Amino acid sequence: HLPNITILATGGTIAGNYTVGKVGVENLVNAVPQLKDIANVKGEQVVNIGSQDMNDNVWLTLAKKINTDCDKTDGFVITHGTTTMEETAYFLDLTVKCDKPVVMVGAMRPSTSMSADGPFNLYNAVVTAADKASANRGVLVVMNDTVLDGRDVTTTNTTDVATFKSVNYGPLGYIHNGKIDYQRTPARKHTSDTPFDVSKLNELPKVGIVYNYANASDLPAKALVDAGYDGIVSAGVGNGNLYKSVFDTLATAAKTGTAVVRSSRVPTGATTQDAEVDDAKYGFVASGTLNPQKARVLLQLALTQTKDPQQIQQIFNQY
Amino acid sequence: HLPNITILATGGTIAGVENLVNAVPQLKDIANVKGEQVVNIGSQDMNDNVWLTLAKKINTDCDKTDGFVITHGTTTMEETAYFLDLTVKCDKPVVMVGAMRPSTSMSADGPFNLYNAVVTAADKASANRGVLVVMNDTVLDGRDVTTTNTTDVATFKSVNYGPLGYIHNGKIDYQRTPARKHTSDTPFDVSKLNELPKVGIVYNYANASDLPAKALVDAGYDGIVSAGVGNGNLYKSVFDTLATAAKTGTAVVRSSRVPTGATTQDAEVDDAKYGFVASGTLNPQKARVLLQLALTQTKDPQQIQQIFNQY
Amino acid sequence: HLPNITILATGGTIAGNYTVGKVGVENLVNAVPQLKDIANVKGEQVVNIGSQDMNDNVWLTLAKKINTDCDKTDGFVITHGTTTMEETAYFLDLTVKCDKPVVMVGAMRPSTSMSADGPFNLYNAVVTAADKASANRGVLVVMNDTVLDGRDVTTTNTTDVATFKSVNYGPLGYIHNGKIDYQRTPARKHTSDTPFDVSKLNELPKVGIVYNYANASDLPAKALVDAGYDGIVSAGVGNGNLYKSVFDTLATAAKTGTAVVRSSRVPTGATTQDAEVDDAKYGFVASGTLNPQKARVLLQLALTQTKDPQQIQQIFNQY
Amino acid sequence: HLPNITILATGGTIAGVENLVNAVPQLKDIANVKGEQVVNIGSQDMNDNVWLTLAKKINTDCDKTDGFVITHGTTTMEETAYFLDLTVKCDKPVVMVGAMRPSTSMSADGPFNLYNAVVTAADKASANRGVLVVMNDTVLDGRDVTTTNTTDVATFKSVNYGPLGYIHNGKIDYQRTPARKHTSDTPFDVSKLNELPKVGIVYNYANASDLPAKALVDAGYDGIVSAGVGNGNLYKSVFDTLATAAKTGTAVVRSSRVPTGATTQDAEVDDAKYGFVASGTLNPQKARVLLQLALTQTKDPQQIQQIFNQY
Repeated sequence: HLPNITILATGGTIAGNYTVGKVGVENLVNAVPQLKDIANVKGEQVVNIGSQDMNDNVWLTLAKKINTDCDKTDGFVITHGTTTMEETAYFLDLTVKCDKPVVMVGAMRPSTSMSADGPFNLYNAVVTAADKASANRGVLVVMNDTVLDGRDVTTTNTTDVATFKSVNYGPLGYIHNGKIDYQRTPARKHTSDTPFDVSKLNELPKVGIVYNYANASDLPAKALVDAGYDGIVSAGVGNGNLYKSVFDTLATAAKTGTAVVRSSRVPTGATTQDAEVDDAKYGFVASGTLNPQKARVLLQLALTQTKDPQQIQQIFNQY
Repeated sequence: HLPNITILATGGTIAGVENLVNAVPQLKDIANVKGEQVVNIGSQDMNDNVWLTLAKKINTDCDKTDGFVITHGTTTMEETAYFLDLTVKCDKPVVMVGAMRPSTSMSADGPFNLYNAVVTAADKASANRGVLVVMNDTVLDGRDVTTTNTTDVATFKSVNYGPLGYIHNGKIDYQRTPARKHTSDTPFDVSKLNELPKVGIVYNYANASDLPAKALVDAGYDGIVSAGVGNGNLYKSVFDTLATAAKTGTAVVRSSRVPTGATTQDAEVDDAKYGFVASGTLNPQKARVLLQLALTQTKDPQQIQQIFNQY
Repeated sequence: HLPNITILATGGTIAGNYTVGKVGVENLVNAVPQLKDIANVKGEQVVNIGSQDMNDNVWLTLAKKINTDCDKTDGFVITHGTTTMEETAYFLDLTVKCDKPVVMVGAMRPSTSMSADGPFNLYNAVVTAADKASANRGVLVVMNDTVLDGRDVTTTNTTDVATFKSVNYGPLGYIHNGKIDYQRTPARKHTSDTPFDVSKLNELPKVGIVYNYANASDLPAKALVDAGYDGIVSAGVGNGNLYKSVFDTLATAAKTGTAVVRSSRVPTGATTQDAEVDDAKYGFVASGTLNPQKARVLLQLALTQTKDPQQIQQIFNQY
Repeated sequence: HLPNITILATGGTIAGVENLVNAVPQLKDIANVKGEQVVNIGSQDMNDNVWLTLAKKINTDCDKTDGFVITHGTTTMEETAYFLDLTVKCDKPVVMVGAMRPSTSMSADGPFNLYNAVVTAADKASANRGVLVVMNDTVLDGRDVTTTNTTDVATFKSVNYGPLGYIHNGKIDYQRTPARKHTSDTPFDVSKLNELPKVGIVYNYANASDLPAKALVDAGYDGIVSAGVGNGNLYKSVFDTLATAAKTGTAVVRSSRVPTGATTQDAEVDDAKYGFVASGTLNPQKARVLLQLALTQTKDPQQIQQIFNQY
């Protein structure tokens, strides 16, 4: 008996003698007949968008579908574009309550290009979803023969088939000849150990990201404050620092109850609480190792529970 | 005889500026150091005014010294290094240096960094390489150098093309030099400018608001740099507002939030259809430097894209 | 009350108004008076050698001393040269039975040089040895503000103060302002979960390393076989491959009961069992992620339990 | 008209050699490919005889083609690339390529690697850079290129000085070129040699046996490369036996088992007192290439160390 694995597709096909149908995920399965060696695969095309256009409603749709269909399968593989996979994967790492593996996969080369990375990445996502040892590690990304945790994983290069890395705390396991040697699991709470429950949510709190650089304008921060955003994530310089005019808009905003999270445009290392910035004085939250797009994911979900900066900081210390 | 080395400080000391030879006595063995305090700001508050001051200062003082060492906070040091890399016309060593640890803290990195930066500014071999950043025993070009970690002393890396040379026992083995045109091979001349074109940066992510991009278009900004997803792609509502900016007087440069790799021309977005420029390896803060200086010379996106291809 | 931390020194001082004494470790403590903020520190100079001359008898001395003095302290810091720290740290990761933290520290710059990395590295090793959360993670290396596991940790650069990295599975935690956020623990068995017991050993089985390259001579492998070595670790090309003449000497040797372990001169990734080499046919063992110097450490200890290639392979899969 | 490109295979096919244009039809759009099978060996069995054959072949055939692509197994590709980098005197592109995945395996990397290698061999811009290795969309110099992972398609990296250019949509943006002397700027001429000096490699570690080093001294080897601990240091009993070799007719090069960084002269070991040469950034297998070729010209350790300083 092989395990039953569902593939939920969000866009185009990452692999491509069969008749091509109307349905992307049906073509993908025919493209990779070796999947029959390892799994009973059923595909469902949940949505069809470019990853660059990923959004809150696809996240709510995905988490509810995994949580509803948990008992009907032994594991899930999600096909997803590479551009925002690290954001979906963390959203699902916080909101999926299903105890069986959830594995995200993508591809850096077109399925029709020479040396397409899609086929074998899918094969490896299936292996990983089928492995009993994959369970209870949170939501995973499988890319380039490597199992990565949904919180740490990020894209490091604009084109490399090896771009996906857990830049801070390393990967969970490597995949050789259909076998995984797992040597790590994320300590941070995930999945059924988080308080986040998206089951009845129709929308997510509005959270925007502003960038910090030399001579930064305050107009982007001002624009999000004027629209009454619930929160704002600062892509800070070095250890979460802010240009003067940006600092002063987000300081005012935190005083009117905007949640403000200091992250960093620097690609590795933590933005650490009251180091460079008196977070205590301003009502701000330090993101830790979460990059700006990841700190947005957690801040949205934090604002479903609480508006309190001190409560939001303890969430940023435990998830 | 030892080289004459001018230390320009931009903020706090990294070991004030007239005391650095006492603070690092070993400087006395490799150069005649003079110190000037050009400005005093935290690097997180770095601005066009400081850049304009630093370039005019070096360009004017080229004849008075054999080499410059600029002390600078780490947060925006990669921005200032590229601005000077394009605007400096002195072909003596200009070496930027800072410290990841406070001067008064245990195992402070500033003293040896300063020492190594003076070594680099005193080396003949350093001439004609462009503006350099010396951190953690390494010589890096101003175009490719960026900080990779929020706290690590080893943060500064040329993440796409690698370093120019490693420094060992006060000696540099240089094995590389930037091909991109720099200093006196660029047409950017800032001698008479008192302001720089307005260029802002917007972030791409899931469900990104168009409100930042729009805020910059309503302000009449001269340029907008997109920190795109993957290879310079744009969230739908962000793309819509930048497609309108680029037809309306706003040069639009696609860069990436991805910390390594080029945003390539016509690959992910039809740049020709939209009037957009691809940044290549320039991350967004670096793309902002080159876009400001391009817009002192041209608002034509075909000519801005030629500049993005040569510097 | 501050914790009681013992520093065991093996060589010179990594930090240096006090009178300098005869005893290296007494000078080190006076060099770093801030240690009094975090610990009651007692130093013992166990041996005084250069790390390049590290050897089996210092390993047996260190493991027995930690195991004997476990109840007398709350944690151990070992000062050690950088050149072979990654070998000592794994030997001690397999043989220490003490349940309190054991932390190795070193320095890439002379204590007398500008910007000496020693002082603050020692401070951080002490922090890490004093942290209750450090317990049950195996033997650790603390370098450049980073807690690394004794199995994965290796030196990556001949001079960089940041050289120490867990190249395959990432670090265990980062150290900011005297506080560690631990996000990983090694899955591989260590310390009190290994069967290795050095308590009554006077010596270790003889295990040598040979290098593989183009046109490699067999004379180094032959030389270890003639001296009757218990085992030989191959520093293989790519995935553990061997030059012809080296292959043929180690094949013969495994047939006369030499244990042969295929590692790789490649600095990251596993040498994987029957991939490139028919380990089954030759009686050879694949090292996994263990580099040649680390595979030597485990192979020595494997040969205290067993000479059987299949038993040695299961040890290489679990430690 | 398209460039004439000669593919020299050294073993199995990476997509036989006359069929590669059918196996990767898209080659037809960028070059006129001819294929020759020079040798057939696994790269783990690479030897001096193969090296001598490859150098003589390229040097002789320089006038018959516009560019060479050498297909080679990954295990020792960094050794062959540096040997040719020092011995080739053709100043047309010589590009080495291989594959981390079998030709018949899923998502095989060989076809695109081959395609990219031909792009690199066809590019004018590639000339005068030395012998190159193209893997995973990247152009790397033969001196610094090494494999960093036992299985990763992205394994090949210039780990000290970085790549020369990235390949995008069949186009190379070159931003770097090796300063170390290569090809027709080296004095190494292998046209008349039928063997190479005997150089062996020994490993340093805790409690290292002197028996390997001694085995090579008793065989009368011309050279021994130490893979040292840290910055080229030697285990006591290894040091003793190499101190005796260097006074007895055995050139001794200190390198490191550490996968990045230079072994620096006179830093950790008194090289002058002992007759030793420091390898710099050359890892031990690379140091072995340069030591063999140094010993075709000189057994003087002061002159061998000058060679280790220029190539």
